[PDB]
Amino acid sequence: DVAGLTPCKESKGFAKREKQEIKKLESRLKLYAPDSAPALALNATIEKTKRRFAFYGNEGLLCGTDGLPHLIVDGDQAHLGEFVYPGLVFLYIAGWIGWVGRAYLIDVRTSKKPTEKEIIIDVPLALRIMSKGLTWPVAAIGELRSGKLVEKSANITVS
Amino acid sequence: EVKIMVEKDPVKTSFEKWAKPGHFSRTLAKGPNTTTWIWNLHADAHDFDSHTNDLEEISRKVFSAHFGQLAVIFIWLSGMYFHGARFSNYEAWLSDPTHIKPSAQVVWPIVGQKILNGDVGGGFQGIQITSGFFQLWRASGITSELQLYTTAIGGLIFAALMLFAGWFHYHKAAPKLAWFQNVESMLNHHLAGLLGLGSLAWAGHQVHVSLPINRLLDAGVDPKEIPLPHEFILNRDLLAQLYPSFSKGLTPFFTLNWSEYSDFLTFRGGLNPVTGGLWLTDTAHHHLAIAVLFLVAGHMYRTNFGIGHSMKEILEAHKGPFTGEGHKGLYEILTTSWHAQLAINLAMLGSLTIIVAHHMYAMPPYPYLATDYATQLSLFTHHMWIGGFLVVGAAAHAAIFMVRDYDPTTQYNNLLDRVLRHRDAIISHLNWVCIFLGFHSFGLYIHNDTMSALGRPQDMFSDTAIQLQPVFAQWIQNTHALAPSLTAPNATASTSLTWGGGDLVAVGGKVALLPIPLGTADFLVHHIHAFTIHVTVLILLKGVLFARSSRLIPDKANLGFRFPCDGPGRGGTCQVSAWDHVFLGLFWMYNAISVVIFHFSWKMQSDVWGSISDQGVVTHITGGNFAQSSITINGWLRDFLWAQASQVIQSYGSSLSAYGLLFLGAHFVWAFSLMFLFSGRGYWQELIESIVWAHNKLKVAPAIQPRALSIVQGRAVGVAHYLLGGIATTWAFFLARIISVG
Amino acid sequence: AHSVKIYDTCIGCTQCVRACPTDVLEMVPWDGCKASQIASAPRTEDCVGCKRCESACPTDFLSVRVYLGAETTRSMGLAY
Amino acid sequence: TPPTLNADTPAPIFGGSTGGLLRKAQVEEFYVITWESPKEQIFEMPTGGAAIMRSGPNLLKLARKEQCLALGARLRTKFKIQYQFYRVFPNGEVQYLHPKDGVYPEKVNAGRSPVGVNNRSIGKNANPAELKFAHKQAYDL
Amino acid sequence: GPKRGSIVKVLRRESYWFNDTGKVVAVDQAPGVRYPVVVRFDKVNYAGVSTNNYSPDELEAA
Amino acid sequence: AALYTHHQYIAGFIMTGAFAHGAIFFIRDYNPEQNKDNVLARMLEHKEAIISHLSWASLFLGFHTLGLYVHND
Amino acid sequence: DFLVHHAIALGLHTTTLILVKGALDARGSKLMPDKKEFGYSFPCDGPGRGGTCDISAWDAFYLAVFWMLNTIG
Amino acid sequence: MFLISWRGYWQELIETLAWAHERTPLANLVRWKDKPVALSIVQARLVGLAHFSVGYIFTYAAFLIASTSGKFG
Ligand code: CLA
Ligand code: CLA
Ligand code: CLA
Ligand SMILES: CC1=C(/C=C/C(C)=C/C=C/C(C)=C/C=C/C=C(C)/C=C/C=C(C)/C=C/C2=C(C)CCCC2(C)C)C(C)(C)CCC1
Ligand SMILES: CC1=C(C/C=C(\C)CCC[C@H](C)CCC[C@H](C)CCCC(C)C)C(=O)c2ccccc2C1=O
Ligand SMILES: CC1=C(C/C=C(\C)CCC[C@H](C)CCC[C@H](C)CCCC(C)C)C(=O)c2ccccc2C1=O
Ligand code: SF4
Repeated sequence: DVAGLTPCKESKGFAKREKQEIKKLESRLKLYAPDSAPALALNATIEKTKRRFAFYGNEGLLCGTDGLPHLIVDGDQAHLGEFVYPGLVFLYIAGWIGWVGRAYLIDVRTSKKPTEKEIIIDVPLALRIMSKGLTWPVAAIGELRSGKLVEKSANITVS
Repeated sequence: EVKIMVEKDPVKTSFEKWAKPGHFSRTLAKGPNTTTWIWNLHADAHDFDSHTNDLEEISRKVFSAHFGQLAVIFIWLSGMYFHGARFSNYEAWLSDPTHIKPSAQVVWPIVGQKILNGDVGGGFQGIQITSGFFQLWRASGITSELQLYTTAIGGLIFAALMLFAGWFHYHKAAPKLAWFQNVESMLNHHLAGLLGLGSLAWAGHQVHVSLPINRLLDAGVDPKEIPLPHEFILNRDLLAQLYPSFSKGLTPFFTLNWSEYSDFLTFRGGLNPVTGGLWLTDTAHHHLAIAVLFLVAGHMYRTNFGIGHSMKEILEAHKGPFTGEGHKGLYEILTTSWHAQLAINLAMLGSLTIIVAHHMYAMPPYPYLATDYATQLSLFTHHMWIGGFLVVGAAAHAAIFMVRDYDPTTQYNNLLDRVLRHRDAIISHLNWVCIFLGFHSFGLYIHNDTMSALGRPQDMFSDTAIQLQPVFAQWIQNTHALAPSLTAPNATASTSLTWGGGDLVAVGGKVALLPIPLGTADFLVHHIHAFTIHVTVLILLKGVLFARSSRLIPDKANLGFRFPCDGPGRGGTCQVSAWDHVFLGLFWMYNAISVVIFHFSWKMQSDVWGSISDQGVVTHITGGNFAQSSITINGWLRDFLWAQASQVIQSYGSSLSAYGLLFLGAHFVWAFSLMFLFSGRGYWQELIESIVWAHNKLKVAPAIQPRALSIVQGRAVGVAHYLLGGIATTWAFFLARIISVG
Repeated sequence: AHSVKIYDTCIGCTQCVRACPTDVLEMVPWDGCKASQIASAPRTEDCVGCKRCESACPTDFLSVRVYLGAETTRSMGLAY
Repeated sequence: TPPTLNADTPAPIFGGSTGGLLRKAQVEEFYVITWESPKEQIFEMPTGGAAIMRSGPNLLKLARKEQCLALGARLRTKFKIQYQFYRVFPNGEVQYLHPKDGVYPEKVNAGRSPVGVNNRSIGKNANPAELKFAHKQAYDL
Repeated sequence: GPKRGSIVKVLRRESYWFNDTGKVVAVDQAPGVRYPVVVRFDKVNYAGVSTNNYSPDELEAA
Repeated sequence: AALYTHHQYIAGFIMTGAFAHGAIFFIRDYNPEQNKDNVLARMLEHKEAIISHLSWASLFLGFHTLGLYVHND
Repeated sequence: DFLVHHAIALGLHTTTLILVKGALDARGSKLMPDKKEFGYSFPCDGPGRGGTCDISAWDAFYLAVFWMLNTIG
Repeated sequence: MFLISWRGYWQELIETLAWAHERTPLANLVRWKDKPVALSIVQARLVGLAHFSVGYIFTYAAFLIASTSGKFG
């Protein structure tokens, strides 16, 4: 459809990309007995290959003129499962990491030896902050609105 | 005089010094103000002579660290044996060592990496190893996975034992300085006890278990029907069936009539015609002789029993006209300084590793070793690299000694002083000979390249045009070829098949060894080897000699062994310490060893290896194109790099895929090294400020201020990444080539 | 021939003159910091550019500054 | 103070070296250092090697000034020995340098003039873009 | 100048601690001192020192 | 091919020289008193933000390009 | 083509990052807040203060030439 | 060679090369006017960059011309 790519469950080049690999695996397989560890491993590999090729066609990815999936990172509603759906969860996880790290730094900074608490972590406080870091957007936006997110008296100097 | 000396419980074992990360040095025990604390912590984590000043604690720490290292080596060995026992096709290999590729590592199927478990043969699937452990176990007489399991456990035990000792002799019973200084008894016990008795024990094992089992393996019997290694110990008749000399009991050895032991104590050159390896009946005799040699050599030095030499009267007695006051004051150097000993030990051990790498390829000591080309190439390259590293380490530690252990108030003993007093001559002449060698070695290649480019090959330096046949090497080859007839009447054959004498030996197809020719293409590369070695010696010796002072900086010893530079003055004084000379010599060592291993690889694939067919016709791998195509740099570019690099690049989708991946990975690491090797600290330290600004803007400023790497750590990182990338690239290339085509 | 300068922030640590390996910097009476001491560079014709002086002054930025100028035989550190 | 005058005092015992004087010493300046010792010790030469200084007076000629200052600092620190050194021209014109007024440059001294002292903070010099086509650099002011 | 133990913020344009805070230690009250105020900071500079002296007109924010 | 390669390398060298001479201007020709609070002064006023964001863009691009290439490898 | 265009963007971004950092911190930085008095090209400012090798703006240009050549390659 | 190794090694090498030239017969009749010294720091960086750039340009011009004109597409 879009970008001149056909869906993968109709691509006549995907069939070859499957059957050639299957036949290679079977050529490897025919060097043992059907009741030996190499044969079991190879049959498992073949079943995994079939299960993989019978999922891309059902998902809705568009293959190319060479029989290979192509990702439409465009915003297309028929393809949200390629970029934006995993991208949102990644952004969630990364904001989580950053927010809990920032909060740990903020809390440690007001102590006796803050430099000591950075080579020797204090696991109770760090764990508390990691736990509380689940609702980080509702906290980051709240700190932005309340004017608590940024400083103004930065210590940069240039003569 | 010589006695046991121990201080009961000098250090209480606890966890207090364990919780404070920096504890050994007081300068950084306080805490990490900036982030250049995490770095120098690990930097001087092992600088035992820098933390404290008394030789006693330094010696105790050295002892316990040696014990820890031995424990780690024991864990490594037990792991290798356990893998050979549990995940190896060893028993299948034993039934057909010429069609089964060794393999002792399997990979879990997780993300498609299952294809690394290639079809090695025998109903097994795993990565094909090249350590040569299968050949070693076959030569040892090991014939069952059980006999591996046990020894694995054995290793583990020793590991724990070592660890125990390592703790004990530092925390419960640690010696005192006066005990370590007894070098006479130490050498006595390392000569007679460690080397002599060790060689005697291994000769015993050989002559009792390794000879009959391997002989029955050569007679073509099943490795399962061979009696167990103790049926030849509790049955002298079952062992005498092969070597009937055992029927004569232990009487020939005691009546000096032991010329009747010629069955299992032989003197025969060449290789076993069916295994392509040395005769174990010869190595048993060799070990038996080496053992008594080291034993009678372990009685030279004086202990508290009246007799023996003292290595101070021996030294002072050698004092000639030309050389001032002789070797006086050197016994005081090698017993009150751990570095002046480490230098000599590292130099000798590196040179010995090079000798080993040169001997093993020419006289294969394990059965079916010369046949497996991959193992014989890896065992050369690895050992060469190890020796090349150890010699540079020796240079570095000699420089360290000269920097902070030498003192003149006692070194008026004009041997070290005299060589220190004409450094401006030593280095000048070494520089001149380096220039001469570089020209007369590389300019010849440039001549050949220009001629072959100008359509005039008749003016080249080939074997058809102007010739440069090495006559001395050819004469040595012809002399050793005739030794078993004139200069060695009892040896049945020459020591090696690489000498011009002898003939070819086959191991069922592929060839093992044959007489190696030497033409102009070998003359040129040998002179190139000499030139690179000379340049490395130049750099290292210049550093060592000028470690104390020079015309530029007369007080360099006050600055120390490791420091970036003495200002941008005097025109510039960057990279002026001995550490920087070691930094510069590492690259030339890398260059030299890479040229050596390229030489060996191409020459072996071209003029030694191959697969012979019936009627005698032997076709080498490349086709003998080394004598003609190795005289021009273009030949090394296409006929060696471009041609032989055609296996690794197209290894995708095969069992050799990891080599194709690590090719590009090592290329990336090598190119990554250039960022550190070319840049400098100021630019990065400035750039970091503009990131700390963005951090402060959002209140994420760390308390450990992010300083950039020091001027010396940048160089260290650069050379480390450079060496890793280069060696890993050559590793991947060599293995992916030889595994497929060998 | 390099140009040394001593700005009026020297607290009289005397380290600059202790570090300079050419007898270039010397102490001088100058009231104003704590001890009426200050540095002085009368023999700048001998400075090689070692910058050991600047690596010693524990001032905010610096109080003794070396500016590399015209090169000569003395400043190049030559012995031949 | 009247600068000390050179003499023909003896020289320390030394078997030679390849890090000594060069042609620079006969067509240009060269330096010579003296000191006084109470016994006969072994001291490290700033040119490589060791030498035994003699009791009483000693005189040593070197090739640079930094060599003399290095040796003198080592003396004053390890042996507690005071010293001076001069610079000699091709035409034999001795010039007295190091203890120019007797007191070493560390201890304060009266009758010393300030040279190269600026009456401002280092971060106050004018930009190098106003003093263009005018050879005043930034700091000689 | 300022009081002892007072938290002041620097204004020296060529200072490592520019726009940073520090507590005074002891200001010298001699007649001819050009930089009497002594302030110690809780973060070392590139050289490693944390104490420095300024003039009273060169740093004040309270 | 020769024409394209030639002109692109010339363009690279020229684009590097433009920034080199901008730096020389800033060093030896810029007067902070005449250029009081114009745009050229406010470029120096907030240069840390510019360098930080260029750093972020380059890091992001390199991380992700190398990651995708190695994944396909 | 996507991946190569992104590699080109990365190259451009890193090159302009180096050149802009140089041109901006050519008048002075926190490590050396008098760089305007020393000129365009000077080797370093000594080993002190942690190490100030390769600090001038000419060195920024010298570092950026490599990235320019790499991008054009 | 000019980017990895720095000056303090080469100057300490030249200082003994000059000795070797001075202390030999039959060759001290000749004499240099300009005292031989090692290349400066920024000069070394410049020569290194020039070599790097000339090599980078030449080994790719040769390749792009030979691989194409040898086949003509
Ligand atoms: C039984 C447990 C035990 C305990 C509680 C201690 C306690 C102590 N030891 Mg001790 N030691 C032990 C066992 C123990 N030791 C053993 C078995 C050995 C023999 C190797 C030693 C050898 C030894 C020496 C030589 C020294 C100490 C020292 C010390 C004191 C400080 C140690 C410290 O903070 O460094 C903690 C260090 C570590 C946690 C590093 C451990 C790294 C291990 C040893 C090697 C692991 C290598 C491994 C294979 C990784 C390789 C690379 C990998 C990344 C691939 C402290 C009282 C030091 C001392 O008192 O000096 C003032 C000292 O100099 N010990
Ligand atoms: C018998 C062997 C031996 C021994 C006992 C020592 C012992 C010592 N060396 Mg030494 N050295 C050796 C061999 C040896 N060296 C060799 C062969 C070389 C030549 C390369 C050197 C070069 C050398 C230098 C240049 C210096 C020393 C220094 C030292 C001292 C401090 C070491 C330290 O704290 O390191 C701590 C250890 C580390 C920081 C580990 C660094 C990590 C390495 C570089 C990378 C390893 C790569 C690994 C194989 C694989 C990489 C991939 C993987 C990591 C993912 C110590 C006395 C230093 C000193 O000042 O001496 C007083 C010093 O400056 N050595
Ligand atoms: C391919 C790059 C390369 C080359 C050619 C060299 C070359 C050299 N290095 Mg070297 N070096 C390099 C990379 C390189 N280095 C790198 C990357 C490092 C960093 C680790 C070093 C580190 C290093 C050190 C630490 C040392 C050297 C030394 C030397 C010299 C050894 C003397 C010699 O063999 O002269 C032979 C010279 C050649 C073969 C060059 C080619 C000459 C051609 C064939 C002749 C041309 C004919 C004619 C003159 C042309 C006229 C042209 C005209 C008509 C226009 C030599 C000049 C050593 C030294 O100074 O010893 C004297 C030394 O101590 N280098
Ligand atoms: C799309 C389109 C369009 C548009 C386009 C455009 C609009 C473009 C733009 C473009 C651009 C927008 C470009 C730009 C460029 C830039 C650059 C190239 C820059 C550079 C710069 C520099 C080089 C700087 C320097 C300096 C300094 C640093 C300082 C001093 C000053 C100076 C300036 C010298 C049109 C409609 C037409 C058509 C259609 C489509
Ligand atoms: C890049 C570079 C730097 C700067 C590079 C630095 C500071 C490397 C530091 C990067 C590491 C990866 C930071 C450590 C990250 C922490 C371990 C965080 C751990 C948590 C996860 C990220 C794993 C120099 O300081 C330098 C100095 C002299 C010559 C060349 C160079 C040089 O090339
Ligand atoms: C080799 C080397 C030297 C020594 C090299 C010397 C003295 C250069 C002289 C080489 C010969 C004498 C000239 C070569 C001639 C060229 C082919 C062209 C000359 C220039 C043209 C304008 C003619 C350094 O001084 C140095 C300094 C800092 C970092 C690295 C290095 C460095 O690598
Ligand atoms: S390295 Fe450090 S010291 Fe040596 S020159 Fe470059 S900057 Fe000056």
